[PDB]
Parts: sequence; structure tokens; C-alpha cells
Amino acid sequence: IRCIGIGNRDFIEGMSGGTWVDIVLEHGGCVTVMSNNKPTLDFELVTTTASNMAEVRSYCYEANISEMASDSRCPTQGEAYLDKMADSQFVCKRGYVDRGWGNGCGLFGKGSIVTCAKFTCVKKLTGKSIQPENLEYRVLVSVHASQHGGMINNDTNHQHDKENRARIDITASAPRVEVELGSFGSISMECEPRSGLNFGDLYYLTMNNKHWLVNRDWFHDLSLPWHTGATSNNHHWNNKEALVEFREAHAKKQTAVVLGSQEGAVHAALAGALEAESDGHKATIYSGHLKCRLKLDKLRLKGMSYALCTGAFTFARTPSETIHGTATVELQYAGEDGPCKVPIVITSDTNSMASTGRLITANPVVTESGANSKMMVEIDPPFGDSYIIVGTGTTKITHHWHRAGSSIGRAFEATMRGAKRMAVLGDTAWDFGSVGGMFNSVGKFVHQVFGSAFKALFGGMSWFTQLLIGFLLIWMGLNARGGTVAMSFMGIGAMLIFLATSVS
Amino acid sequence: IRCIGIGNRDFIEGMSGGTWVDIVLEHGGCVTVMSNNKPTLDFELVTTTASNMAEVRSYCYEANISEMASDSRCPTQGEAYLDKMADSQFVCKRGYVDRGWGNGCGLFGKGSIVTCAKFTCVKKLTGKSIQPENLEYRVLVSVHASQHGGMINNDTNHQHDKENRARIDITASAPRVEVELGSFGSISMECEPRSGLNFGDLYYLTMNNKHWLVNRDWFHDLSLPWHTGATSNNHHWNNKEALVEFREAHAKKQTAVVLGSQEGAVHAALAGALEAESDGHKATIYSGHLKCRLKLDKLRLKGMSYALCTGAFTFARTPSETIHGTATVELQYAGEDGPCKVPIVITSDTNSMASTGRLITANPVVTESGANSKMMVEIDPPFGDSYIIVGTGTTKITHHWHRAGSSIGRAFEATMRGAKRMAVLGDTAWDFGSVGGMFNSVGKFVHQVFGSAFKALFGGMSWFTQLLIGFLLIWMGLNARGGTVAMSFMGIGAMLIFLATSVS
Amino acid sequence: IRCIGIGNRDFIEGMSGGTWVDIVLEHGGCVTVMSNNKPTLDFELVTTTASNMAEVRSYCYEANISEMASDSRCPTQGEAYLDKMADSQFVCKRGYVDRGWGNGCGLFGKGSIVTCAKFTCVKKLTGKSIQPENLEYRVLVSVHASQHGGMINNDTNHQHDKENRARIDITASAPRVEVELGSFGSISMECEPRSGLNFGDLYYLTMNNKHWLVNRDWFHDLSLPWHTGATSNNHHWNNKEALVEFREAHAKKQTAVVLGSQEGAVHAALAGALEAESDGHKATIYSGHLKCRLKLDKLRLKGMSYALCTGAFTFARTPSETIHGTATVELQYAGEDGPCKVPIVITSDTNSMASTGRLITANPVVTESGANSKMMVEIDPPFGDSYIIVGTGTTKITHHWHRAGSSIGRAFEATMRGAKRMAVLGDTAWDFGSVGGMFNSVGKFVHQVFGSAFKALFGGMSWFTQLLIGFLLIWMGLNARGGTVAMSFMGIGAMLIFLATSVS
Amino acid sequence: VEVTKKGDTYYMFADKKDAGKVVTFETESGPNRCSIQAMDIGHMCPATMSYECPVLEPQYEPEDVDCWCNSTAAWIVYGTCTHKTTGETRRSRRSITLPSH
Amino acid sequence: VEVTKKGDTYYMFADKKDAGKVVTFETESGPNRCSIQAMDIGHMCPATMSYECPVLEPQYEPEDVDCWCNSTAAWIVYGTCTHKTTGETRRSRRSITLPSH
Amino acid sequence: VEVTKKGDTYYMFADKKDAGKVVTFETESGPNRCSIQAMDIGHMCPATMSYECPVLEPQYEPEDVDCWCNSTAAWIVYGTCTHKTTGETRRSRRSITLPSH
Amino acid sequence: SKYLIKVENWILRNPGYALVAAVIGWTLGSSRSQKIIFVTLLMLVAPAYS
Amino acid sequence: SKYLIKVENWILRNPGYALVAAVIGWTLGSSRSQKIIFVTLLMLVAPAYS
Amino acid sequence: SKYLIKVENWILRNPGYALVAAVIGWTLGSSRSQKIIFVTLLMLVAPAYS
Ligand SMILES: *[C@@H]1O[C@H](CO)[C@@H](O)[C@H](O)[C@H]1NC(C)=O
Ligand SMILES: *[C@@H]1O[C@H](CO)[C@@H](O)[C@H](O)[C@H]1NC(C)=O
Ligand SMILES: *[C@@H]1O[C@H](CO)[C@@H](O)[C@H](O)[C@H]1NC(C)=O
Repeated sequence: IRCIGIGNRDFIEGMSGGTWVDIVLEHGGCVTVMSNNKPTLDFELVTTTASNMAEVRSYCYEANISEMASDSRCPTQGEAYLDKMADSQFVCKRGYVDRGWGNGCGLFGKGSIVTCAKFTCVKKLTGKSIQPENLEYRVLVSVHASQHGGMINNDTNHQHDKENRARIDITASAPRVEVELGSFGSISMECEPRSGLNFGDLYYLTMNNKHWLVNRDWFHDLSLPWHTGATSNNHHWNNKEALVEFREAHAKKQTAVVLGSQEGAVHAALAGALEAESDGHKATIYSGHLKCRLKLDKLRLKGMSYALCTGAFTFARTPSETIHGTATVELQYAGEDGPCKVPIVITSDTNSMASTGRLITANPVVTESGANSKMMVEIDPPFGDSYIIVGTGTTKITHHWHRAGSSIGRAFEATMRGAKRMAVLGDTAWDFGSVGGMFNSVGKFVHQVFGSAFKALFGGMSWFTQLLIGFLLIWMGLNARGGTVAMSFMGIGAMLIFLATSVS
Repeated sequence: IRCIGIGNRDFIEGMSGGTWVDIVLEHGGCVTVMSNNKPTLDFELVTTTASNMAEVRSYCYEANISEMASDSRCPTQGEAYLDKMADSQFVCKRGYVDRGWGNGCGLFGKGSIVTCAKFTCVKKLTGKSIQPENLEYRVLVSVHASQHGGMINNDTNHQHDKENRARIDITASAPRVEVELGSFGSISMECEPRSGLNFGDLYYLTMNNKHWLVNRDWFHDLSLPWHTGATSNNHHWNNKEALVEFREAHAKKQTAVVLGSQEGAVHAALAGALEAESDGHKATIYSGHLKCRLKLDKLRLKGMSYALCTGAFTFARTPSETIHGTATVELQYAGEDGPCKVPIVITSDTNSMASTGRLITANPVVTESGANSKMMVEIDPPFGDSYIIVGTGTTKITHHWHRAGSSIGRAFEATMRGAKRMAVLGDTAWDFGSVGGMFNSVGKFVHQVFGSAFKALFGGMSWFTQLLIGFLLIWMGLNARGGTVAMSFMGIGAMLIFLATSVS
Repeated sequence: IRCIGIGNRDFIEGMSGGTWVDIVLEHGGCVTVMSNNKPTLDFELVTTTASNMAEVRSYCYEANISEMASDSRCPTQGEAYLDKMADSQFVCKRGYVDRGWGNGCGLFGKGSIVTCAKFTCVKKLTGKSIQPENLEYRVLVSVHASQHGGMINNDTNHQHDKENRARIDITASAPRVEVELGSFGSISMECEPRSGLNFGDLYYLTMNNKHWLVNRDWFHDLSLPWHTGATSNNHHWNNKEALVEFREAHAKKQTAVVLGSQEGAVHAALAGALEAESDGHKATIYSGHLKCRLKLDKLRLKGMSYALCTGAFTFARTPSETIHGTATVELQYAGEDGPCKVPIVITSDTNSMASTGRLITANPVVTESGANSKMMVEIDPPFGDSYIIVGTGTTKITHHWHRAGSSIGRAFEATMRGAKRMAVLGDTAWDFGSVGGMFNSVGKFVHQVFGSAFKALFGGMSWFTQLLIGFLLIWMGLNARGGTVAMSFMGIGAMLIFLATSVS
Repeated sequence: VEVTKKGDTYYMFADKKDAGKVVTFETESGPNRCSIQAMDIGHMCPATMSYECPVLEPQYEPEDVDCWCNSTAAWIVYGTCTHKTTGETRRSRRSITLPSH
Repeated sequence: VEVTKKGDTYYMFADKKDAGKVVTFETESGPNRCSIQAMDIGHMCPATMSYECPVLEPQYEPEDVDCWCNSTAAWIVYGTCTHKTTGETRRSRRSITLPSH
Repeated sequence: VEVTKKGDTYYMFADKKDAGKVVTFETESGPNRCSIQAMDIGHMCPATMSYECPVLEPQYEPEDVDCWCNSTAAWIVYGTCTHKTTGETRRSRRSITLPSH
Repeated sequence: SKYLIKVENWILRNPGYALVAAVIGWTLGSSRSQKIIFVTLLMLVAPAYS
Repeated sequence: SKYLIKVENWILRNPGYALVAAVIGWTLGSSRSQKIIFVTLLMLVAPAYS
Repeated sequence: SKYLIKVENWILRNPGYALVAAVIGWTLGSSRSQKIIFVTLLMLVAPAYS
């Protein structure tokens, strides 16, 4: 039920006999996977986790100085000398100053003056690199089990039945994971962290308990003191003159000064930069998509063998409507019959009693055996006016529903979305290895690209007339001697035969 | 035996009746000379010796100064003067400095100041020239006398029988030398030190007990004090201002300073230079080839008249194989029969007993009359598999041997090497003087260029069939009226007749 | 005689009856004007004089300051104010400085500080403009009066007979001048100062008793204090901040400093500039040519009526030769006959006695009546060998002379020079006013362009044969029906008739 | 030092000798002790630097200030030249350059 | 002020209180009277400015010099901070700017 | 210091100890007090700097001169080396470079 | 809008009878546009029998 | 390699008989290439009589 | 050089006789170049009668 209130929601349906199915997950969206006999699953990607990041360079915005010393020699004495020059922690500058009898020596000529002082970095910021083997994605998996749908369980402490929700950590070391959903069964996932945001031109900047991302060509352009890329208590700094300002000149000395806090300059320069969050030493990124392949072999239903409900069904409120034309129904059941299957139908008139639409949640069931229990389901009503009927006998309730739009419009939108998805799945879509899965791959993707329109167009899914139409179309394409008219017709005929062979 | 372990080894064979023979010696290789009735000789060039080298120029890298003096005159007094100006050991510089009442005289103008100081060269390096008449080459001559072949005699102190090895000093004064090999006989050598490394654009640089070679166009380009080679206690120097730095400008004086040791600069500049070694005043060069002509008139064998060995022959170890496809055999003889000829044959099968290959060492013999003695020989096995048999009677021993490659390949390689050698021998190859030696010269070089293939190709050296083939080829070339078919055929026929007339 | 030693010397000859004649004077050359009955004149241009030049702008390189004052206000007080701001002689600058409790007031914000000081220009340079009405040219006029030719009279104090030399000041106000040469007569000159060096893109820079000329497109580009030319004791300056360097603002003050003498910078920038000289307020320029027109109406000879010399003539030295093939002869006369005409002839042989050349100095005469007097003359010998004869009777002296070159070569060179001169005389060459002077103008310039070749080519100046040649050429051109052959021939015939009608 | 008043404002003519020492004078409020810490003070000559230095509370120590009095704000003035040679320091060393041509 | 010698050179530990006054000490040559005109002198704290100030003849006036003694050249050292708050003045106001992106 | 005369000219052999002090000697004119302000003076050793220092009138201050006597011009000479180790300073640091090849 | 979706859903519910009616009305027009009008007539009267 | 050197040495040992066999087998082919195959056959069978 | 200037000056001294000789020698040649040679002959022999 985690996929209900999401703006960017898709719909993926696989072949009836097709166990494998590929999907793409975006960091701001969700994916709903449904089948004929398998329960509906909902996949979401929460956060990109970066851990164990190496350090490349650290800059020092605010620094201090101490023990300023200077030494002056006038002409015919050579260059000035100081013992602290050989020390790596003391920075000095040389210069030439005018001298005379007022300064101690007689010959009038410019003298050599040197001035150095210590350098201590009181505050600093750091830059880290990001390697593909360090990334770790987190995906939550939910199951439509006719849950109550109440938002009271925000954290992961409790109120989360381990058979209804799960979390999976996809790492670059082992991309193959086995997910256990308890009574529902087990699934397999193989995710490939590719075609994401480039991490070869990005540096993770940590500064004053805040974090940003910067460009590598800009990080080296910054004009501040910097050290070598090693972990040392005290490291040989470089280009520290940019933080120590020397006066013009003096006949006997030179007084250096240190610049103030450069935090404001960095905050102003990083205005148009991306931000992130961090916990301890790990970082969280909210950008990046993922491609995955799911194997659904041991996944089954939970209430397929249950009986019918012989109690009283009642609406809890007016059924709401989502942006994707899906209707959520919240039912309250009275009686003590235990877990029983919920008899619900969608038709065009109260006397017709003919299924006209499909259900997003397969096998709606009540979870507890209480007297007055509650449950929720999600369905897809047909375009136009429709009637939802719940229950049997003289106690069955009916409700009117309306939905705007057109079937052809939705079909074309879904076809375009599937084409865009298949275009995103450029690599790792087919397999050119052992033979026997190539035809399976071409059938699988033609299904994933055309089934949304096949189900919407070809009548009431009789599975008998469509085969005859395909046969007659193949015959019409066969008895044609002209070029470019038999190949396309036979291809379309085979496509329709295969799409009818799959689940409708 | 000095020519066994050499990578660059050649093989020279002369005409049967041809006494004179030309050779070329490289400083990194060896030459083996063999004949039909003459013992095998081995020539090598050890070192190029340069002695009595003249001196051209000497530089002074590190220098000292002392007794600095200066003299200043202000305007309306003329040029400054000092008594030490006329001395060649004192260098001074002139200049103009601003003067006033503070400096002694009244008029406000700039004056003339001069400053000189002594110059003493504490350390210096020297440059020598190399003349062709100073060079002296050293060539060692060894004789294959079935020596033990032990490498225990490295120097020239002892363990070198004077009848088996010799040393020759080829000088530019007398290029004709007569070599005495004791019982073997005497030979004559005429060597021409030509086409060697050019010594007209090279200078021998001596510095700090080390030596180098430099270019003449670069030696004069160096910017340092210098003086030519004149035997004296005190030398006059030129361009010494490059080592004495004067200060800017002072009204009453000028303090000069001397530069430090420039040994590091010279060591850095001479990084990509060639090096050598020296002993006392002589120098050793390891580059340069030589051309020689040998006259072998009084050279004979030593054990041609000896009898056969009726003792016991045994192998001392597995016979080794060199890079040139030559096989060394180390034999141990038991018995007391005195110096006797070693009966050894090379065949294809134990029952064939037919000589199929040649011997690099002519007339293998035992040197001493001891009970258990040892000896060594070097042979050339035929391509493929072969059997070496030593001794006669029921005590003869046999050994299997194999050698890869092809006879045509070796023949072509030897022909190309002989062509390259004859191309190196550009001058002093033929004689255009008295007639009678021109045909001898053309026959000699066609032999030295084609005998390696003649012996390898034309059958089993029967000396009877080859004459008939030559006669029939001459006849076929004679009865042909067409052009360009009789000249080449007659030439090839005469070439083959001559090559069969010579030694095979 | 002022035109003898000049490299760029021309020769101008006018028509016999033609009084007016135009000439061009260059600042580095001379002009010689000769006629049949008029004495030879020599015109030269000495210096271009510029006076009464207006002032455009003045710069101040070295300046002083005094009475520096400042005023600072911190936030919640408004802008700073000072009474000296409204004064034009005090320059101030504003700024914003950080303040706090350490600086006097409470609120922690940055304030407004202003600082001004007086400005007094101790030394300055000036810029003047040059107008055409200010220029004044000076031309010296000499007369060939057989003067001694001694260079002992350099200045204008004495030793300059007022009838032999004169000076003329050509101004833009009155270009018409009347020259009096004493006994020789009077001439008229009309000079037009046009086509000279452009004075619309040049500024006359005066600095430290030195003077230069600069470009207007650089004079305004200089970044220094400046003020226009206004007669006053105290001037208002603009853009003086370029000479006063303000120290970084302190907590509540600002100390300004003044730059040193910028004379070195100006001397370095004016390295590639033109220089000149000045006297008082006038300037002297050595570049610029001039065009003039001379009217010779009242000019006559001085010794035309004198008698012959019956004394003794002698050479004073070997006659010299100038670059223009002219021969100077220095004669010494013995006897007391008073001013008498010098009988001199130029011929080809001592017995021929036929005038073959012309004289540059007309009517050579002796000036004094002394016993032993001296005189000088300048003649043009014919190409080849010639004899100069001086005197009559048995006391006449002869001298040989030789001159290389060819008559046709000199004729062509003079024709090309005359063509160049006529091309320089673009405007004011002809007159398009009243009729009657147009034919005079075309004849005058065709004469000035072709007479140098006419005199050199057409025989011995018989004045009788040339008319017959012209008549026959006119007849040959007349009896010709073909086009482009009668017009050119008739034109050349008329040209030759006119050139023969003039003086030869 | 000389103490005058021109237009209800006090001027303190301080020469070079009184450098780094305090001075007490009288104002309309009463006695005023004012300290002078002028570092760039020079000899007496026409080049005179003048700047107001302000009154401040005793508890707050001066900071980057070389003149302070406690009655009111006092304007200080003193010459700035070298060895009474009627010459300013003019040690700017800007070395302004001009275009060649 | 404290006067010590470490390696044949004299160090004068001068605090804030001794600012603008002379002091007499003893050297190997004899008595030495040395004047101190330190303008940027501060309180005692780790930030210590130290510079040798040279001997000169009394017949010359000091030029651009704030320390001079007459026995030899003497090395002066003094702290530079504000109100003993262990903080330097650091009033540079350079305001270095960085590229945006 | 030693004072000698060789050829009507006075030489003053001054060692390192007499550095910065005046000395009085006798000449044909009378007593002469001559001051020496040599800064780079060294110990006694073969490297000897010698330069004439001139007489001048006492009513003028010295401008660029470190030696001045008042009878005549006097030639001063003194060694220039370090710690009497028979070694000159030779601190030029020119570092002349040679072509490689 | 209000009626197009209804007839569209009706066609998609039982397309066989709809195609039968369409092919019946296709051959009952004198001109091409007349056949188009007749089949759109059947398309419009299809939802309500009345 | 292993057999080429053997047959080469055999040919070079007794070239007369080898050339006799070659000239005999040269004239026993119908075409040029057939003669070449026949002589290479003789070349190959030359080492071992069997 | 040495003789050209002399004959040139001679021609310029008395051009009538020179032109007479030139026009006389012009009509005594068989070809154009021959006439040119004959007139240059007269030009050269003009200075010295001999
Ligand atoms: C200024 O401060 C001094 C400090 O002792 C004090 O004596 C004087 O009275 C004060 N003047 C005032 C408050 O006007
Ligand atoms: C330094 O000068 C002072 C000035 O009074 C004097 O008392 C003292 O003796 C001098 N020290 C010397 C000469 O060593
Ligand atoms: C040099 O000057 C001193 C000044 O005290 C004087 O005593 C001495 O006599 C002078 N020497 C002369 C004039 O030779």
C-alpha cells in the first residue's frame, strides 16, 4: 500500500508463464508489479547510501598564527637568515627595504629582510571521493494484502508485519539477493547499479557539520592552503601565503596578519550547489535510478483456498479516487467467519452482474477473525459509469462510480510509457547467450510494450474470437504475392496470436 | 679455445693454395680461421689503448680569490688607476658611481671606480686530443691444440703455454708484425687501423680521477675560465670574470666574491656522455673495429706424423652445444702410448661409418703421455641426427647427437654474412699493381663469399662429379645463340669449376 | 655660392621673355635659378619657425600635498561631512569601514569615512597646438657675384655684403614679398605654404626646458592630472587621484601619500618621439617643403658694361669637382685695371677656340681694384675631355678637364627630375582666369620640363638648323592621311619650334 | 602641547616631542586627561595630519585607536615630515607606467 | 622588563606596561640604556613579535625605527593580542573571493 | 690597530676586535682621529679587503662612506673570512649552468 | 464526451454483433459518404434499443 | 621439420641417384602439375626403400 | 666609354654632315640589319678621317 500516494507511478505486467521480469526504479517514484496468480508487489527506492569514502584533500578556511619573527640585513652582508626557515611549520617571505644611517649601517642600499611565522589550522573542511563499490541502495517492498492502510507506522520499530513489508540492501559486491516475504513466498532480485548519476566528476564536501557536492574541476581551482592526501596529525601544508598577509615594508621588521573566518565566502560560493545529509560517517544521496530483474518462482497467494464471507459488508466512507484513475474501497465486515474471501464485482448495471474491469489487488481477503473488522482494496474502474457490488444475497450493497477519459487515450499513454521504459532499458534487456531465451526475451518485451493496448482494445478478452481473428489475418497475409504486404501482415498476426496466448 | 664462448663469432676459410687471407675484427667479437693443412687459429681484440696524448685546453671549475683592492676617483680627476692592473693574475672591472660631499670631494657628479683581485685555481680539469699515431690495439691469438679447455688462467701470469697462446700489439708506426707460435710455426700480420670511430671530433676529458669523452663543438662552448696546454708553474687565464661576481655599486669600494664548487654542474651536464677507464696516463677504449691481412706460410701442424691411439677413450660429461651449432667433446684417455692421433668419425648410423661432417679442430691429438689424460675437441655436426664414434676395435664408443635447423638456412645466413664482410672490406681488398694477383684476388673473395654454400650444397664433396657437372654446364651455355643466356651460364660454370678446384 | 656644397641640388631655367617662374624648395636641398641676361640666384630654406602657439592642456607630473583631513561616521549617523569637500582645491575619497565598541560607538556595523587633502602642483609640463597662420619660413637668397667663396661669415653680424646675400621671412599673412638685392635689382616672391607636414594630428610638448612632438590620439590618453589653458594664478585640476595613493582605511583615519617625480616614466615613454629646438617662446622645425613663384622684372647685371682684363690670371689651386659634374675655378688676378670682365672660354682643343659649354655664373668679374685680387667662378664642362682657357694674348693659360657620363643620360635624368617637379606642382601651376596666360602657362611648363634635354640634344644651338628641322617635321606630319600619325608629329613639331624660339 | 578653541571645538597642536604621553587640559565640563599614541607622528611642518579622536567609557579598553580623551571628542593635529627638512615622506612606490606610443 | 641572554644574544621580554619608556641593563661592555618606541605592542600571550633593533650613534635621529639601544644590537620581543583574551587582532579585511561554480 | 706607512701612504691593519670604534694616531700634520664603521669586517686571514677612505670636513655628514679620518686619505685593510678556518665566505649562489650535450 | 464513451464501451463489450451490424450497413448505401452516414447511424443507435 | 631435414640430408648425401630418379619420374606424367606431384612423390619415398 | 663619348660629341657638334652620311649609307645595304651595320660603320669611322 506504499505505492498509493505517489505521483510518478507505473504499472508492470508480465507473461502468465513468464517468471522473470525487468523493471526500472526512480529515486522519486514507485513501481507496481501484478500478475494473474501472483499477489501484487510494490517496489520503492528510498535513499542512496555512501559509506567508507576515502579522503582526497582538505582546505583550511579559518587559521591562526603565532611567534612572528623577522630579520634584516643591509647591503654587503648577503641574504638574511633565520633558524625557523628550515622548519615546515613556519612560513616566511623575503623582500628588499631601503636603509640608511637612521637604521644602523651607513652604506645606502636596499637590504634583504625575511619574515616568518607559525601556521596552525584552527578550522578546516574536507573533500571525499565516491567509488562505485562503496554505494549501497535501499529498496522497500510492500505487498497488497488488503491491509488496513492506516498511516500510524512511520518508523521501523513495530506495527510492521514482517510478512507484509520488507527492506533490501542492494550492494555492488553481491547484486543477487533472495527476499523472503513469509507466507507469501520468496522472490529473487538482481539489480545493476548502472546509468546513474556520474560519480567521477563529483566530490563530497564536508564543512561545519554540513555537506555539499562539488565539481572536481572546481575543487582544485580553489585558492587556499592544502596538504597531501594522507592521514597525519600534522601535515606539510602548501600555498599558505594566501592566508597570511604581510605589510608593505619597514626599515627593520615586518608584521604579518592572519585573515578572518572565510566561512561566509564559502557559503556564498556554494549557493547554487546541491546538498545532502549524513549520519556519522555515511552520506545520503537522493538522486539516482536503478535497473533490476525479478524472478518470481516460489511466490503464491495467501487466501486462495479460503471460503466466502457470509457476514455483513459495509462502506466505511465514500470511496476516494487517485490521480491514476484508481479507486480505493475501505470495507467493514461484521460477523465471525474467520478469514474469508471478499466477493466484489464491477459491472455496468445492477442486473447485469458482469465483470467489466480488473483489480489492482489480487484476492481481496479479511485478515483477522474479529467480530467487526476492517479492510481495504484498490481497483481500476472502467471508463465511463460503473457499479461496484459487494456481497451476495439480499444484503449485497451497490455503489455508483464515474471515471472520465477514453480507453484509447489511456492505451496510447501506457504504450508511450512502455516504449520510453524499454528505451531506458538499453543494455541488459535481452540475452545473447544460450539459445531458448532469445525468443522468450523478444516475446517478453513485445508483451510489456503492447499488452496495455491489447487488453484495452480487443473486446472483452474472450480468448476465443481473438485467435480466429489472428488466424484469418495470417491467412490474408499469406495469400498475397505482393511485397511489403505479406511480411508485415504475418508479423502482426503472430504478434496478436502471442498476445492472446499470454494473460489478458 | 678463447673463441668458444663468444656471441659474435664468425668463420673464415681460405683457398687451399692461397697463403694470404683478409679478416675483420670487432671489439665485441672473435674470428676463427681454419684451413685444410693448417691448424685452426682464433683471433680476438681485447682493448684499444691510447697513450702519450697531448693536452689542448684546461678549465677551472673551483677557484679562490685573495687581496681584493679598489680605487675610486670622483669627477675632475680622470680615470682611476691601480698598480695591479698591469698584472695578468689580477682581474679588475671599471664602473661609474655617484659621488658627493659625503664621499670626500665637492663636485656633484659620478666618478670612475676600478676594482681588481687575484685569481688562483685550486682545482682544475683537463682536455686531451687523440691522434691516430697514438692508438695501439691488442689482439690475442689462440690455437686449437686439443687443450684441456679449463678457465683457470684469466690473467697473463702463468698457466698459458707460450706455444698455444700469444699477444700482439698493433701500432700505427709498424703495422707489419711477425708472430712466433713456437712448434706450430710463424705467421705474418698486417693490420690497418682504418674506418674506426672518428677521433677528429672527440676530446678526452679528465676530471677528479675520472674520464669521459666529449664533442669538440661542445667543449669550446662551455662558459668557464680556460687556458691552453703550456708547461709552466703559473699559467695565464682568460675569461675569468665568469667565476667572480661583483656587487652592484658602491661609492668608495666594491667587494667581489667567488663562486663555489661547480663539480655538480659538470656532473649533471655530463650525464649523457660516454665513459672509459685509465691506468696511469694511458686510457682504454672499448669501441672500434680493425681490418687485417694474415700471411700463413711457415705454419704447420704438430701431430700430423703421430700414430693412432690404442688405449681406452671415455666421455667426461655430456657434450655441450653452443649457440653456433658447434659441439664440444671432452675426452679422457686411459693407457700409456704417448702422443697419438685421436680416431674420431661422424656418421648417420653405427653401421654406415661414413664421414658426414667436418671438424673445427684439425688433427685432434693427445698432448701428454700420462696414464689417465684429458683433452677437448670442437666439431660441427650435420643438420639432423648423427652419431659420433671415437676409437676403433671392440672398445670404440658411440654417442647420439641432434641439431635443428636446415642446411639451406645456414648456407644462406653464411652467404649473407660473407657478403656483409666483403662490403665492410671496401678498400685494401684487391691489388691493382703487378698482374697475376688480380685473378688470385677475385678467386679469393669469390671463395670467401661462396664456399660456405658450396660445401653445404654440392653433394658429398666427391671432387669428380662436380667437375662433370661444370663441364656439362659450360657445354650447355656454349651451344646457345641467344643473348643473356650464354654469359650467365658460362660464368656460373666457371665459378663452380673454380670452387671445386679449391678445398672443400 | 650657398648652393655649391648641397647634395640635393636642382637646376631651373626659364624662358627668355618669361618673367615669372615657379619653383619648389625642400628643407634639405637648394635651388639654382639662371637666365640669359639675369644673374644666377641661389635659394635655400633654412628653418621652419613656429611662434605665438596657443596652449591646449597642461599636465602635472610631480605634485605635493598638505593639510590631510578625514572624518568617519558609524551606522545610525548618515553620511560623513567635511567643510573642505565643497572646495575645488581639496580632493577626497569615500569608503566604508567596519566599526565596533573598540572604535568609539556601540552599534556593530560598518560606517562611512571620507578623507580629503589639498593639491599643489610644484612642477608641470605643457601642451601647445600649431596653427597654419603661426608658421613662418626663412629662405636665404645668394647671388653668384664671383665672390671669394670663403666660409668665414657664418652668422649675420658682418662680412655679408647686403647686395650679395639676403634673407626673406615668408608668413601666412602676407605671402607676397619684394626682395632688394641692391645694385643687382629687385625681385618678387609669392610662396604658398601648402602640402607640408600635417599639423592637425600633432601636439607640441614642453617639459623641463625640452621639447617634443606627440600624437593627439595619445596625448589625451595619458593618465595624469590635467587642466586646460586659462590665465590665472590658481587653476582647477581634474583626475588628480592618479597621483595621490591612499593607504588602506584604518579604524578612524586615512593617511594619503603623494607619488614621486614621474620624469623618468615620461622620458621612457617619449623614447620613440621626434625632437626639436626652441628659442624663448618660438620653436624650430626642420621638416616641410614649400612652393614659390618668382617674378624677375627689375633684376639686371652689375658688370655688363665693364671692360676686359689686361692683367695676369693664375690658378690658385687644382680646380675641384662636385657631385653634379660642375667645376669650380678659383682665379688670382695680378694688375691694377679696376673691375674688368674675366675672359674665359671652354673648348675641345687649344686651336679650336669654340664655346662648347655654358657657365653657371653669368658675367664673371673681379670685385675690387687691388693689385693681387682673387675671385671664383662655377662652370659646367661638356661630357668627355675639354680645355678651359683664361685670358688673351701670349699670357692666356689653359687647363685640361675630363668628365664621365653621357649627354643622353644627363638629359634623361634632368627630364625625369623636371617631370617629378611638375608632378609636385599639382595646384597653382596654370591659370584658368583671363585668356592670354593659358598658352603662356603651357609653354612655360613644357619649357621647364623639356629644355634640359633640348639644349643637350639638338646640336650646337645654331638656332637656324633647328627651325628648318621643325618646319620639315611639320610638313611630314601634315602630308599624312593616317590617324594617330599627324597629330603627334604636328605636336612635336610645334613643341620643337617653340623650344627653339626660347633661349637655348 | 598647545590647546586652543576655535568655534566651540578644541584643537591640540602636538609637536614631535610629545609623542606617546598623556596631557591634561581644561574644558567647559572640567579637567580632561587625554592620551596620545600617535605612531606616524612627525616634526612641525606645513604637512599636518588632523583627525578627531573620540571620547569613550573607561571600562572598554581602546582597540586600534591611538588617541582618546574623556570629556568629549577631541580633534588632534600634528605634522608629518622627516628631520624638519620641509619634505614629506612620499614613499608610495606606485611607479605608474605610461603607454609607449 | 626581563633581560636574558641565550647564546650570546640579549632578549628583552617587555610586557604591555613598559611601553614608551627607556630601560637600563648591563652587558659585557658595560651599562646600556635602551629606548623602546613600540607602537603595536600588546599584552602577554603566545603571539609574540620578536625583532632585533640595532645600535646607533647618538648623533643621528631614529628613522623608521621603534627600538634602539647603545651597547650593541638588542633583540626585543613582546606579545600582540587584545585584552588578554588569547586572540589576535587579525584585522586584515582582505575579503578573498572564490569562483561561484 | 696597527698603523704603518709604506711609500708616503698610511695603512691601518685592523683586526676583528676593533670593529665600530675610532682610533687616534699621529701624522706629519699632527694627531688624527679616524672612525671605522666596517660592518662586514672579519678575522685575520689571506683574504684581505683594502680600500682608501677619504678625508672630509667635519661640517658635513658622511653619505655612503664607512671610514673617515681627518688628516688625509687613509687606506684601510682587513681580512674577510669565517672563524679563522682559512676559508672565505664565497656565498655568491650564482649557480652557473652548462649545456647538456 | 458524454455519449462517445458509452457507445465506445458498448462496442468493446460485444464487438462481434457491432461488426456484423457495421458490415450489414456498409452495403446499404448508394455513395461512399452515404455508406459512412449509414454506418455512423448504426453506431449512434447501437446503445439504446428502445 | 622432423622428416624434411632427413630427406634433405639424404638428397645431399647421394645427389646423383636422386637426380636420376627425379629425371626418370619427370617424364612419367601427363600434365606439368602431375609431373610435379610425381617427382614430389619420389622425393617423399626416397628416404625409406621398404 | 672611351670612344663612345667622343663620337657622340662629334655627332652633336655637326649633325648635318652626320645625318647626310647616315642617309647615304642607309640605302647601300641589301638587308635591314645590313643597312644597320653599314650606318654603324659610318658612325664609327666618323670621328677620324685619316
Ligand atoms: C578624565 O579621566 C581622568 C582620569 O583620571 C579624570 O581624572 C578626569 O577627571 C576625567 N575628566 C572628566 C571626567 O571630565
Ligand atoms: C648608552 O647611552 C647612555 C645615555 O645616557 C649612557 O648613559 C650609557 O653609558 C651608554 N652605554 C654605553 C656607552 O655603553
Ligand atoms: C682631526 O680632528 C680632531 C678633532 O678632535 C682633532 O683633534 C685633530 O687634531 C684633527 N687632526 C688633524 C687636524 O690632523
